[PDB]
Formats: sequence, C-alpha cells, structure tokens
Amino acid sequence: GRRLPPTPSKPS
Amino acid sequence: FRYFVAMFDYDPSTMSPNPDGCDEELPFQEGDTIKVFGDKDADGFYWGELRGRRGYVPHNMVSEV
Repeated sequence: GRRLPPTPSKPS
Repeated sequence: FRYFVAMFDYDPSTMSPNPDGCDEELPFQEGDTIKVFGDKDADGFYWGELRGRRGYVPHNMVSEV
C-alpha cells in the first residue's frame, strides 16, 4: 500500500 | 500521544515514493519533535501533528522518546 522512503546513510 | 524526534530532514515532494506524499506526509527537519497519535500503521507510518498540520510520518526517519 503506502510506501516507505529509503533509510539513508548515517544518523546526524 | 507520544513524541518522536526527527533524525533526518524530510521533504515528501522530492523524497517520497508516494506521488501523493506532498499533501499527506508531514515535512520535517532534524531535531523537530512530532506529536504522534496511536501506533505505527501497517505501512510503517505514524499519524501526527507538527506546526499545526497533520499527516503521515515514516518510522525510519524518527525516534520515540
């Protein structure tokens, strides 16, 4: 259904 | 209601895989605190409010306090 964006590179 | 803190900048116009995300997904910068109501939905999104506006928030972008 609704899609998630990709989890990126690194936290901060 | 729970608070989550944004770990990433998020602009649904340019970053959301959902062509409707611009009207239905919340925009946020890192450090923003989001009022989340209820639980994560099956899609992986929270429901919440930020700066008087409500919309959907991807869980992989925020962390629960």
